[PDB]
Parts: sequence; structure tokens; C-alpha cells
Amino acid sequence: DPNANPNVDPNANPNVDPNANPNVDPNANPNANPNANPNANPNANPNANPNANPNANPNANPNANPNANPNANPNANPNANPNANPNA
Amino acid sequence: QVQLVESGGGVVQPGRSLRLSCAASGFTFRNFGMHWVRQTPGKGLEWVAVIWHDGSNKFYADSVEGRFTISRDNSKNMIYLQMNSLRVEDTAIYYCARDSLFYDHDNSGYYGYWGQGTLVTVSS
Amino acid sequence: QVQLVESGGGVVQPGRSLRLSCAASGFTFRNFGMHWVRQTPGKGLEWVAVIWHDGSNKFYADSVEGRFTISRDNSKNMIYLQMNSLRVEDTAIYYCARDSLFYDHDNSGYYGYWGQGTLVTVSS
Amino acid sequence: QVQLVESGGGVVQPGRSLRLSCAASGFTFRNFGMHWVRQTPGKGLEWVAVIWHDGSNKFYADSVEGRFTISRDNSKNMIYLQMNSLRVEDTAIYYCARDSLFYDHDNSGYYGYWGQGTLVTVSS
Amino acid sequence: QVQLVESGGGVVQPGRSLRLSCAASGFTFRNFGMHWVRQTPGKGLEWVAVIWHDGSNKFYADSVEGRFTISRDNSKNMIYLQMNSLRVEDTAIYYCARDSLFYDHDNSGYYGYWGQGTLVTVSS
Amino acid sequence: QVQLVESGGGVVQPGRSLRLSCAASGFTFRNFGMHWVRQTPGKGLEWVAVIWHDGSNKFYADSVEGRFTISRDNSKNMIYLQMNSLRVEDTAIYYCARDSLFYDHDNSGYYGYWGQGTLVTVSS
Amino acid sequence: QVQLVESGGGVVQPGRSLRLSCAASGFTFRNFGMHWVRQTPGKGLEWVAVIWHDGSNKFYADSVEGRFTISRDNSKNMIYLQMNSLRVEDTAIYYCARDSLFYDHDNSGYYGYWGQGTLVTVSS
Amino acid sequence: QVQLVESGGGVVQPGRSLRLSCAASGFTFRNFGMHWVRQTPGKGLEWVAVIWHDGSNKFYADSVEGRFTISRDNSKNMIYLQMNSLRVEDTAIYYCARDSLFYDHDNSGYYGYWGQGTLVTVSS
Amino acid sequence: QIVMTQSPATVSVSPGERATLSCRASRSVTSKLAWYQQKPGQAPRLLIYGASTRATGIPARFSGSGSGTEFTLTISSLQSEDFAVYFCQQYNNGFTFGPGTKVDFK
Amino acid sequence: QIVMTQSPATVSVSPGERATLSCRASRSVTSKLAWYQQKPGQAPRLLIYGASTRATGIPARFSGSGSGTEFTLTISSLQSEDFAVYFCQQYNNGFTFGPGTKVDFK
Amino acid sequence: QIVMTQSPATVSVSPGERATLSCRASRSVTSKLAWYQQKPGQAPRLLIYGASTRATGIPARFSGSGSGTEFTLTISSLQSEDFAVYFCQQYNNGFTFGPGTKVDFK
Amino acid sequence: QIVMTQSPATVSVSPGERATLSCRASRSVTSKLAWYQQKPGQAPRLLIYGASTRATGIPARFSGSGSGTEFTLTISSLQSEDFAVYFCQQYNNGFTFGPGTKVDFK
Amino acid sequence: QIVMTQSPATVSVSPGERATLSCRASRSVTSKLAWYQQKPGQAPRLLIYGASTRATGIPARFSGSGSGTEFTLTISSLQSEDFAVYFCQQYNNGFTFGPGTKVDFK
Amino acid sequence: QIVMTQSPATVSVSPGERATLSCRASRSVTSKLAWYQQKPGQAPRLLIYGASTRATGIPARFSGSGSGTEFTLTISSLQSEDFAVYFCQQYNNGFTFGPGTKVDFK
Amino acid sequence: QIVMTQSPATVSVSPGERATLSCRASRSVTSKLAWYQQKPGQAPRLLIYGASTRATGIPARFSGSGSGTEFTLTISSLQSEDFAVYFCQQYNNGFTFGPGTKVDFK
Amino acid sequence: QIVMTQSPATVSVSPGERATLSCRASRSVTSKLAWYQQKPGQAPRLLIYGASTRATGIPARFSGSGSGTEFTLTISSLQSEDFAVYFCQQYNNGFTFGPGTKVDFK
Amino acid sequence: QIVMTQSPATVSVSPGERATLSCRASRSVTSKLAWYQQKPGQAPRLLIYGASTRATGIPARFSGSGSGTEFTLTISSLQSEDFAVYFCQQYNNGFTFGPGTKVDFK
Repeated sequence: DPNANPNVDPNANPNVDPNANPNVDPNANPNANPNANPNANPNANPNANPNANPNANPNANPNANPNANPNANPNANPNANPNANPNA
Repeated sequence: QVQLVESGGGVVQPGRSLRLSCAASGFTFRNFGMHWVRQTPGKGLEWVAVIWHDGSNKFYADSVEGRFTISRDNSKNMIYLQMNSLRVEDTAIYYCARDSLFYDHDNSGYYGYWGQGTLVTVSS
Repeated sequence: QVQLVESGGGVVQPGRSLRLSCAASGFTFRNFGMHWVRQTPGKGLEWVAVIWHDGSNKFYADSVEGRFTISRDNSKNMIYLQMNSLRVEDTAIYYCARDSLFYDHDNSGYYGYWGQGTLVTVSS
Repeated sequence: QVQLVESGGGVVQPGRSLRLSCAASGFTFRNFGMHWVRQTPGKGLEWVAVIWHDGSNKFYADSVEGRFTISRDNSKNMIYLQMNSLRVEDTAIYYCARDSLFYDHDNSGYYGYWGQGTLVTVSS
Repeated sequence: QVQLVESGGGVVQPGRSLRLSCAASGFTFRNFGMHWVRQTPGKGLEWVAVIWHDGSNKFYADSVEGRFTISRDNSKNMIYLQMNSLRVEDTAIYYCARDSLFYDHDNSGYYGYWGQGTLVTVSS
Repeated sequence: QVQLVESGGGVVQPGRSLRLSCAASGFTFRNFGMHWVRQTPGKGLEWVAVIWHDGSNKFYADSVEGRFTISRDNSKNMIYLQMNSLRVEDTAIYYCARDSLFYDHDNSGYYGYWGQGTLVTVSS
Repeated sequence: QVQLVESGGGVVQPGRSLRLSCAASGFTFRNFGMHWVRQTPGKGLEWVAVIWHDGSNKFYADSVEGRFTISRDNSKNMIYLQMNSLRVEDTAIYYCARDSLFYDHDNSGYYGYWGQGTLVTVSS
Repeated sequence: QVQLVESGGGVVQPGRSLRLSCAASGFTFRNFGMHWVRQTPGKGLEWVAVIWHDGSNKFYADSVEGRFTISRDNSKNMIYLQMNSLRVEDTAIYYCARDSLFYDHDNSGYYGYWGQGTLVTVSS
Repeated sequence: QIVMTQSPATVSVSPGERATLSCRASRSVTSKLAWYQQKPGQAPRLLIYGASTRATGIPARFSGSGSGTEFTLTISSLQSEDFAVYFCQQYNNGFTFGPGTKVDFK
Repeated sequence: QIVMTQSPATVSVSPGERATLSCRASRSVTSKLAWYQQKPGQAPRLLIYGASTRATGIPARFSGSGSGTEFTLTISSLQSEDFAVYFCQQYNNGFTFGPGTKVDFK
Repeated sequence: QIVMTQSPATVSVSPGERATLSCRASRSVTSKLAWYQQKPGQAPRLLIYGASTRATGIPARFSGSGSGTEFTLTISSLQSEDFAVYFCQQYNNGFTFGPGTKVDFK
Repeated sequence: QIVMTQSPATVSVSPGERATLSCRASRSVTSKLAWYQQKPGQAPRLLIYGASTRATGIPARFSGSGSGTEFTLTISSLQSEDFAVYFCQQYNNGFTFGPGTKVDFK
Repeated sequence: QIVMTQSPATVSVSPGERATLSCRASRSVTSKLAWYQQKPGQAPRLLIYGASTRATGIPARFSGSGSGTEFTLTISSLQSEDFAVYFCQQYNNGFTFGPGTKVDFK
Repeated sequence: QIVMTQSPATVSVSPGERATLSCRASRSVTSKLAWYQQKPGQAPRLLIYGASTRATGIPARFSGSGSGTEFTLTISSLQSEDFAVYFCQQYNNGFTFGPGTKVDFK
Repeated sequence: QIVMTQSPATVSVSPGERATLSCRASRSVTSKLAWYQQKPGQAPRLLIYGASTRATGIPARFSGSGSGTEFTLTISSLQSEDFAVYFCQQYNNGFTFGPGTKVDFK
Repeated sequence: QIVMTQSPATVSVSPGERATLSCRASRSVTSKLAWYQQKPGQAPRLLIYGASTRATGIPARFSGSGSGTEFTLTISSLQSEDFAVYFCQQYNNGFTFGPGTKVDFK
Repeated sequence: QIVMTQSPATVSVSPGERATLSCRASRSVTSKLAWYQQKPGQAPRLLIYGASTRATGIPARFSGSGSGTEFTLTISSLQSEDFAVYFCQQYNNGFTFGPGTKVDFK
């Protein structure tokens, strides 16, 4: 009907309808969304987080690492240390 | 101060497509439906199309059925009318006018606020 | 104890802007829609605007169409009415009112609770 | 085996605060919405509150609007009902009820599974 | 070449538990959600469970709600289905089915690729 | 000055593997997600794959799902595309395209900047 | 028996420097982070600074940023707070508080063990 | 007393490189991220670049992408901005700005504390 | 929209008497109409909503009736605190109030 | 919201007979209505949901029917265990219960 | 939830002729309905998804149509390999299958 | 996903006039639709992104418009280097391209 | 950061009577909230941490609960030594305390 | 990203009067919008941050409010030192500034 | 940290039958969970580490599985020496054990 | 620790053709993966170290790549001397080798 | 190890202006990078060590900066006696030099 009212009815119910289904929908798409933004977010928080745990972590690996470099380090200081103890 | 400004006018050849844009300000745009009105010298005012508040239902006139497309963008407060396959009978002044001064459920379809209009000429 | 308190009133010159605030407590604010009601002595009570529960839809009276802006924030339980381009017709006491005492799907639009009202006068 | 167990009942004085807890097991807790149902002898059963699956929306009855707060924690599978400013009219048995036997989009709002209920009485 | 191979079937007694496994290859496993479909002769096909791409949400059928637990491991491309407290009604063929042929936002919930099936029988 | 150059092109037999590499310069490489876009004459432009800024998520087209593999190294500013199990349908020019002109949260997925393209021919 | 003994308190003039020392015993000092907490009558408890287990990271409140310097020395089981540019707003009792009762990865930031406290008065 | 002072200003020809430096004092430098803000007469304030607290992440504006490079030295309390391939459009006053007044996880990206700024002019 | 008029403008009734208040709409409002009580210096209060239903806490002394374009409000036994001005609202089409009818001591 | 009423309050039927319980709503609730059975000392149990659908585990003895404003619950041949108080709930608009109809010995 | 029915139970057609299978839903599922083909000893194979869209690798022989509660699957010219049992699924509300229609030799 | 069609396949305009290219999607893509221009032997160039926003460096001659399922690409007064193929992409759901439209000398 | 408010400021309770305390947060805090007890002349003592977990050595008399922006501390049978001022802390975003609520003799 | 505009370009207010500065964003910025004050030859000063919160040292004279796409900054009783140019920044999506509004003597 | 629970406390299986043990964690543990077998008078023996990896010397009879908060240990066909008490440990956050489940003759 | 796998076991490539070998890791090894070449009767020879860097004296023919869990080795134009068995090693976590892929005549 | 690259290879300038010299390393060098100046005929001279520290006797005209992978050498007002070739060294991992860049008359 071309003569139907096109304006919105302000007399519609403005309150939230409690009879809406409170159960979560199983028909929601379970696949990952490729249309999500792949760019890094510049609006993230650049400040440090004091809420991070300040306590030492006991779950760190206590075993000696075999993947440490076994070759000698040429970048060590070749100069004789003047701060070595000069006493007897 | 309901201000409606029409644009997109000019002269185009028959068989081509032109686009008209209508910017609306001074009222809640998304709560009302807008129209398009055609004024032809020697004929008078002629209705073109109507759009709903969100564009759900669109109704066109017989003289422009199947050729003209109406659309709206509530995020920009603009009304569009895409006139494809224009003919020599389409030369007239096109008016962007809002439906009714205020909301009344039993009274809708009359035009409260009109725009200055734009001229579209179809000729060779 | 549904308590509605208004603020932001005072004296302003015509053509300027005033902002009213309305703090609501004692009920789940985000589940209900709120109104603004205007009382002009010599005219009676006049409706101004209504906002949806989440602010999705906003409606305004014809006398304030395009000049008044209603807004809400559910994290602070407060209601805003932005009044721009005030005119000497706008002097009145403005009431913050909640819609309905409870939820009845077929019955909504009556003001179950009202605030004490803030007085806004525009003059030179 | 949908097993619902209420707890935290007892006797309090008017104007004080009481809290009821409901431990739910035997189903995926975070997939369904829960209710609280109150049974007053001589009046029958009356509805109190409802909470969404993820705790987004909360709806309360008129008689308990603004005084009772419903909440949930999907990690320990519990439903809580905080009762502030209790009155003599709030003496009854409170039941922890689950909405629907299974998911159906067009059919929700009935209590498919009830808890045994807990007694809450207020007096001096 | 989407290949799904189930395992972990066999014979069980009522009231015991069986764990089915599903090996997936030929596609990006972590980008899709997986289903379980059960075929009982004389009853037909019936859905059992579904899991999200990252395993955030898990949905079960009415007849298996609270007894069956679905899991996934994106680092090994494996889909699991823990079946605790089995009954004679659970004797059927269990298929590992991937959701959708390709990602479509408005079209999901059909089984694009099925596995060959595994037999689980519950009898003494 | 953003320049994208591809390499690794050539001619291979069906069923064999080819590795395309794309070099990126003129921007912060690790802040943007890169695409591979395919152009086959007679078919038009076609999308192949996408990788997140740090390579957490990778999405492939249906026609290439399970055979192609996209990766990146933010320390060398290069984008790779492993084309395993090639077929005659994969004969086309492969472009290295960057997503978006700049960061906009609600507007991403369009290819602002393209490379010159490399030719991959599958035949005997 | 976690025992914390503050020291270094007294009376100083505004704009001068005072150094507080906190002695800890009864636990492995180097495994935990330590806090400083400020109590002013009429305002309540106030957080000041936190130091990591190895002293790598230090964080301060807004009101003490750039003026108070927290430090630790694991070889003496001591916690220090250097207070430069003291103002009249800094008078309070300062508590040495250890973070957490035991190591919990997802729960840290509460003060399991408080010191006896020391009084710092700033005036003329 | 957080004081931010910058240097490295002057006059350079187009196509040449300029390096700005910014010294920070009065706060823990390594716990906050710093921005560069551009002000041009006739255009207003403009954002340029941001760096993280440890310099892990760097984000630049579209107009400066690939030409400017932000860096920081937490050991010397200095902020640097390398400006290669300068163009005439880059004539402006560059401010050293710190992000946020204090740590608020849900509120960051505003410049609470600014520096006096240096003038960089590109011309022949 | 809908024009609301109330007649008579003022009514004079002694305490303990019955008072009749009339509300008339220009067009049909079906059964969506509320009544409000406002005292000097006070905000309006909801007495009757719908067409006859009474708000919580309102005594049964207040009774409203009518439908369509003719609505009436009756105070069965007017007390001392019931002397005020009464407004009529329709919310079926828009939100319009009435001019108001005052209850005065006789 | 919606007031729910039942009639008659009590029904006396000997075991083996047929008992019919009626539920009536002030306004239409379409086909959203549940029937609950409560035995003394026990929580209510859902018998029928929707307008006719039976909860899992309910014998075919219980039969619900009706829509709109006239509902009924029929027990074709009651055993001894079918003697209790039955509540009528509507969840089309709000969540309201009926006063309760009791079935006892004849 | 939504119950799914297929009719007739068994369709007899000789190779070369057009065979039509029907599927009906208790409530409207719009245009979210998938068809599957199962041969003895084999897992079901997706033929049609949506309402008419055809899966990759499926010949243009299979043609589906319909929306709402009435759905049909049409085999334009049934070959020798098209003899199997076909299942009807709706994924608009839950995931429910039909009983299945078997196509056999004439 | 969404199939994009462009009409007409080729449009013939001499330099100086107005050229319009139309793009239509099967399902609504809101306002996520980018236009690309590809010259012979060159990679495509982004002209318009979103629905109307113009890429940096693009002259104001190229004007984009439309939303939903009907989009147009308008060239105000075509020069000589604007003769190329124009592609239509939607990135609301997946990533699909149009067949391309040729503009050629009249 | 987070503004922490406690209400009421002071509660009047007698020994053996159950006393409750309320804590409110401006924004979401989830389940990171600790309760401290400070006696006159003494340092605060950790009673509850997380949202309900009890510190070692704290009698089961003290019961905490709540999440998000509503946290409560409940003393089941308040004894003579339980008279002090109780503080509410959040450690989700920063480290902010509440003003403190004092329990006193009735 | 988000285009920010301010209105009016300039305001003329005598000392002691109330001056209102408005700000508008092209798209929704939720509640992430700050206001800066710049005096000639001086670096901008952060007055209000987020939507309304006031930086330390800012007098209660400055009052910020608004959310979504409509923001206003209100100066209740503007003093002599409050004559400057005020900038509106959003940091919800990117980091963009408004053109700036100048407050001038009347 | 994490409280670790096992159910049931005792399982009875005849030799040759399959015995399954369950382990539940209060919070997420991911894939860091070990199973230990202790015989009377002997030290515990590591069977499974990680979530499923089997220690050297342990026969393929023992098969661990599960992730997150649900972990199961399955003995495919238990012999006579597999009668003992099985402890469940998590090392994701701290080092906590389970109470222990005993396997006994039937 | 980390289990190395290679596929296919044998590849048949004629001289002058391009040969590709694959190496896949159970968990990410970043970019620490070396390739070795062993001819019968001879010790393995280091061709590639890191992820792509070539050992000194290795012809530019041998081109490897990959990072994370997917690694490949490509021989651009295999000569007669390039017929051997190639081993994949990771040294990110421990020192584990692959089974080895043999290249033979076609 | 770490490969250093200098850009541009040669720079053209007249005495009195500012000259910029860039050094880039493949991997991070922290702050251990030295600059050397070699004129034709004699050994290079150490100008800058560390990242910015100047050797004793070097005029303040020579300015160095940068850390990590980007390094620059800037001369405030380039003079005549100092036209030479400049080398970039890293001594954090091994000892490598850059290819060297030259400053020349314009």
C-alpha cells in the first residue's frame, strides 16, 4: 500500500522485552571471521601494566639449557681489569 | 528550520543515468520518510517515489516504475534518487520534500517542508 | 523508591545552549525508557522527548524538533537533554519522567514516576 | 540429571540484607538462562527475576524492582540473588528454575527444571 | 582434500564412558567449527554436538545434554567427544562433520564434509 | 613510497610445488595484514589468502583451501605463498596486495596498494 | 612468621627529603614483590609504589609520581622508599605490605602481610 | 614536575633528513609511552607517531608512513623522531607529548603533558 | 495530534462528597489514557492508567471509567488531601496532556 | 500484566475417571502457556509446555489443549499419584502464575 | 524443536526419468535447508545447501527449490548411481534431520 | 559467498562526457565496496573505497555512490588516461570481485 | 582509575547478630577484590581476597561474595572481637581503596 | 578515520558569562574524547579527558559532557585567563583533532 | 592456586576390562597435567606427562587425554599389576596434586 | 622433545628439473632449522643453516626457506651430484633430526 | 653474522651545509656501533664510539645517533678538511664493517 504511513510510530514500547530468549543461540556462525581487521591496533594501551604479577614465577624451567651457545665469546673485554683487587 | 537542498542536476543525453542527492538538516532524519516530487511546466506537480524511515519499503510512480531507484543513508542524512535510462519525458524540476509536519498516524502523505529543487534536462 | 532528581537549570539568554541532567535510582535504569515533560504555566503539561532503553531510538515533540537533543548513559544512570537555540517559548519547569510503572507490552507511554522538576527561564 | 540446589536461606529482620545461592549441575550452565521463582502460601507462585546466559540482561518483577539483585558466575556454575531491604511481604519459599527444557528460538520463558527450594522468612 | 577419520569406537556397558576421536586434515582446522552427527538405524540422523573455531562455545542436543562433552585441539587437528554415563539408547554410528563448505556469514550449520563413521554399541 | 615486488614465478608441471615471495618496503611492515590476489584472464580478479599483522590468523579462499599456505617474516619484510599440489586451474598472475590505505577499525579488507604481479604457469 | 618492621619515620620540613626503610623476615624475600601503602585520616588507605621481585619494574601512584623512588636490596631483606620534594599532603602512616599470600599467577595485587607502620609528619 | 623539552629544530631543504630529540624528566620514563604531535597554522593539531613503553610497537600517521621513524632510549630518558625525505608539507611545530595523565587501562591515547615544541621549516 | 479538553474548568465540592471529572479527546484513544494529580509545589502523580487500572499505592477511592472519546474520573469520597488539579493524558497517538481541572473547596 | 484465573478451585474425581482443569487469561497469550504439578513438600514439575507439547518423561495421560484466552488440561484416567495442585503460567507477556487448582479424592 | 517430515517414504523410478523428493517442516525455516545423499555403507554427501545452491562437484542434475515449510528435491534425469536414501536437514532453528526418502529401481 | 555483476560489459564514451559504471551484489554488502582501475599491463589501482571515500591522490573527477545492493562509479569529465578496466569488490562478507567493465573511445 | 565507594558508613549490630557490608565499583572489577580489617592502633589485616577466597587463619565466620560492581562482606555471627573498620580494595585496574565502613556496638 | 568538526568557529562572551563549545565526530567515538586549551605561544593544556573527567589542577569552572557523536564543553563563569583556542580530540579510532574554536572578548 | 579433584574415589574393574579415571581442575590447566601410579609401599611412578605423552617404559596400555579443565586417564585392558592409586598433578600454575583414585578388584 | 617429519619419503626428479623437499615440526621452531646432505658412504654435509642462509661453498642452486612449523628445501636445477638423502634438523629446542628424504633418478 | 648497509653510497654537498650519513644493520646491535673516517692515503680515524659518544679530540661538529638497527651520522656544518669516506662498524656480535660512504664536493 503506497499510502501507508512511512514515519516511525513514537508510541512503540521503549522498554526492554523480558520475553526475549535468554538462551544462547546454537545457530550462530562457528567459523572464524576472515573479514575481521588484520591490521595492528594503534589505539591499544602503550603504558606499562602495574597489575602484572610482581612475584617470581616458580613454573620457569629449572633445568640447565642445552641450547645455550657453546662457542667462546670473542666480544668479551680483552683489556686487563683495573678493578681487580690489588691487595694480598 | 527544516532545510532541504537538492543537487545532482544538469543536462544528460537520453538513455543515460543521472543521480540526485538531497541533504536534510534541522530535524531527526532517521525518524521520518522522504519523498521525491516532479514539477513539469504545462503538467503540474507529479509524484515520483516514497521511501520508508529506514528504507524498508519503497514505492514508485507508474511513470517511473522499474527505472528510478530511491535510497537513503541515515548516517549521512541524505536522500538519493537514481534515475536510470532517462527519457525526454523526464525533463522537469525535481523536489525533495518531507512527509508531514509532525507525526500523525491517520494523516500521512502530505508535504510539509519542500526543498528549492534541482533541474534535470534530457535532450540531445 | 524510584527517585528522579533534575539539575542544570538556571537563567540563560535566548539563542544560547543549556544542558539538563536527570539522575535516576531505585530501579534497573537500563531496562526502561525515560521521558522529559515540560510544564508551562498558562498552557499545562507538554511532552518534550522520549528515548529508548538503549538509546537506539529518540523522538521529539514538534515544537522542539531539530533544536533539542535527548541522550542517556546506562553506566552512570543519568539522563541528558541538550537544549540548543532556546526561545522565549521555552520557559517552563522540565520534569524527568519514567515510562510505565512496570512492563506491559500493550500499555506504554504513561509516566509512572516523576521528578521534582527543574526550572528553566530564558530572558534578557 | 539437571540438579538445582538452593542455599543461603534463614531468618532475618526487616530492613536487613539476605543472599541466596544456587548451585547448578548436570548441564552446560553458560548456555541457558535461569530464573528465581517465589512461592508464598495463600498467594501461589510469583516470578522474581531472570538473567541471560552470559549475564548481559537482568529483569525483575515489579514488587522486587530495585531491591533485589540477581547475578551469576558461569565459572563456578552458581546463581545468586541479593535481597536488600527485605520486607514482611518477602516471606516465602524461593526456587531456582531453569528456562526451557532445550533451546527453541520461538519457545522460551517456561521453567523446565526446578530446584528443591529454600525458605526465607523475615520477622522480629 | 578434506579427510576426516574417526577412531576410539568399540563395545561398552551401560553406565560407562567412551572417548571418540576425530583426525582432520586437508584444510585449516582452526578456522572452522566441527559437529558430531549420530545415525541410528530406524531413527535416522540426529545432531549431537558442535564446537566453535577456537572452542569458546559448545552446544549439545537435548538427549545428550550433560552427559556428552565435546573438545578440540587446534595444535593436533583433533576433535574429541567424551561420552560419560552411556545408555543403550546411544548405540549408533557417530560421524565427524565439518561445518560449511566455505565461510559464509549468513549460511552456516550444514555439514560440508563427513567422516567415514565409527560404531559405538552399548550392550551387556 | 610503497613498493611491492614479487618473485618465485615461472612454469611448473601439475602436481608440483611452487613458492612465491613478495618483498615489501616503504611502510611499517609488521603493522599491516597482507593479501594475495589472483588474476586469471577470462575469469577476472580473484582473492587467494590473507595473513594477520603478526601471522596469528590465516584465511584462504575455497578454491585454494588445503593446498596453499601463506606466511610472513616481519624481520625480512617479505610475504610468502607456498603453492603445493598445483593444478592447471592455478595459471594466473599473482599480486601482492596490502590491506587498506591506513588503519581504520571499521574499514578494512580493500587492497589499497598492489605489487606489479608475478606469472605462474602450470602446464606440461 | 612474616614480620615487617618499618623505620626512618619522623618529622621533616616541606620540600626536604626523607627515606623510609622496611625490614622483612620470615620468608624468601627475593621471590615476592613489595608495596608501600599510605593511610591519611579522613581520606583512607592509599597506594604509593610497587617493586618487582628483582627490582626490574617500579610503578608509582599519580600523587607520588616523580617524587617518590622505591628500591629494594635482596641481600639485606630491606625495602626503601626515598621521598623527595615532600609536601603537606604527604603526611600519613606508611605501611610496608607484601604482595599476595602465596604465588598465584592469576591473582596478585592484594597485600597479604602488612607492617606495623611508621608516621611521617610534614609541617613547620 | 614533569618537564618535556625538545631540540633538533632548524631549517632544512626538501628531500633532506632532520632528527628531533625530546628530553623527559619528572616521571618514570620507561613506564609510559610518548607521542609526537604536529601543529601547522591553517591546519591545526595533527598526530604523527606513537611508541610503546619499551619501544616494542610504533604506529605512524598516514601522511608520515614510511618517512618518519620514532625511537626511544629508556636509559637516557630521551625521545627521538627521525624525519627522512622531508617535503614542503611538513612545515610545522612538533610537540613531545606523554600519553595519559596516569595508567587507566580503558582510557589511553590522550596527551596529558606536553612540551614547548620546536619549529621545523622546509623550504629553499 | 489529538486535542484534549476537560470540562468543567473547576469543581466545588465539600469534603466527603463525590466529584466528577470529564476528559474528552478529539479522536479515538481506545483504552490508553492516564490521569494525573498535581498539588502546588509538587510533581504530578499517576493515579489511573490504561482506562481504569489504578497505580500501586493509590487508594480504591479513585475510580476511572470510559473508552473511546469520552472518559470520566470519579472520586467516591473526597478527602482533605484530594484538593488539587487533575490532568488527562492520551498515549495511543503521540503524547498530549489536557488543560487541567481544579478541585476547590466548597 | 496478565492476571491468570482458574475454575473450579477444587475438583473431586475418583481414580479412573476423567478430570478437566480450566485456565483463563485476561488477554490473549497465543500459544505460550505451561502447566505445573506440585505435590506437598515437592517443587513444581513441568507437565506441558507451549500449548500442547509434553515435557520429556510425562506419560501420555496428560493432554493440554487450547489457545488465546481459553485453556484446559485433561487427565484421561487419573492414578493415585495424579492428585495434586496444578498451576497455569503464561509467558507470552511477563511471567505470571495462576492461583492453583487442587485435585483430591472423591 | 522443529520436526522434519519427508513424503513419500519410498519412490520407485526407472533410470532416465525425473524423480521428485519432498520435505516438510512443522515451522518455517525460511531458506536454510540442506539435502544429503547416503548410499549403503557410505557417509552422507552434501548435495544442496541453503535452499537451491549446489555443492561443488555435484552435477547440475540435482535441482532443489522451495522456501518456508515446503521443500522439494528434483533429479532431472536419474542415472544408475543416483539410487540412494536422501535426508533433509534444517539449520534455521537447531539441527533436525528428516526420516529419509529411499529411491529404488522400478 | 556474494556474486557481483557489472553492467554494461563495455561502455563507449568520447573524452569530455560523463561515464557511469554500475555494480550490483546478490546480497547486501552495506557500505563496504571498493573500486579498482587496471590499465593494460599494469596492476589495479584503488580509486574509491568504502562506498564513496576517495583514495589519496585520486582526482575529484571519480565520484562513488550507492549502498546495499546497487552501486555506481561516476566519472565527471573523462580524460584520455582514464581508459581502462574497472573492477568492483565487496569486502563485507568474504572477498569477491566483479567481472570488470571496459571503457573505450567512441 | 577506579572509584571505590562503601555503604553504609556505619552499621549498628549486636554480638551474635549477622552484619553485612557493601562495596561498589565505578566500573567493572570482575573477581579481583580484597577485604581488609583494621582495628584501632593496628595495621589492616587481609580477611578475603579474590572475591570470596579466605586468607589462611581467618575464621569461616567471614563470608564474601559478589562480582563485577557489587561486592559484599557478610559476618555470620559477629563476635566481640569483630568490631573494627573494614576496607574494600580492587586490584584489577590500579590499586584503589574504599573509604571504609565501621561496625560498632548497638 | 573519524573526521572531527567544531561549531561555532568563534564565540564572543563577556567575562562572568557562560560559554559553550560544541564538538561533533563523523562516526561514533563512544566515550573517548578529550579537550585541550592552547594560549598564544603556549603548548596545549589537557582540561577534560575521556568524556567528562577533569585533569588535575583544572578548576571546577570547566565542565565537559557528551557521548557518541555530540560533545560539548561548558565554561560556567568564564574568567579573564580562559580566553584561548580549544581543541577537540578523539582517540577511540586513531588520533584526530578538531579544527579548533577560539573564545574572544565580547 | 588450583584445587584438583578426581572422580570417582574408587573404581572396580575385573582384569581384561577397561578402567577410566577422571581428573578435574578448578581453573584452566591447558596441557600441563601428569598422572602418577603409586603401589602400596612404593613411590609414585610417572605414567603420563603433558596431557597425553607417555613416559619411557610405560606400556601402550595407559592412554591419557583431555585438555583445559577436563582430563581423563584410560586403561584399555587392565592386568593384575595395574591395581594401585593414581594421582593427578597439574604444573601449569604451582604444583598441586589430586586426592588419588584407587583401582580395586571386583 | 620435537619430532621431525619429512614428506614425501622419496622424490623422483630427472636432471635439469626442480626438486622440492618438505620438513614439518610438531611445535614451532622459529627459524632454527638446518639441512644436511648425505651421500652413500659419506658423512652429512651442511647445506643450509638458520632458515635460508647458505653454508660457505654451497652452490646458489640450493635454496631453502620456511619458518615456524613448515620448512622446505628447493633445488633449482638438480645436477647429477645432487642425488642423495637429505636430513632436517632443528636446534631451537634440543637437537633432533628428521627421517630423511631420498632423491633418485626418474 | 650481522650485515651492515650504508645509504646513499655517495652524497653531494658544498661546504657549510649539513650532511647526513645512514647505517643500517640486519639484526639488532643495541647501542654498540662505531663510526670511522678514512681519508685517501691514511688509516681510518675513530670519530664516534658507543652510539653517540665522541672520541677525545673530535670536534662537536661530528654528531652520531641511533640504536638497534637504525644509525645515523650527522655533521652540523660540513667543512673542507673532513671530506673522506666513512665506515660503520658493529661490535656487539662479531666485528663487521659497512661498505663505506663518501662525501664529495657539489
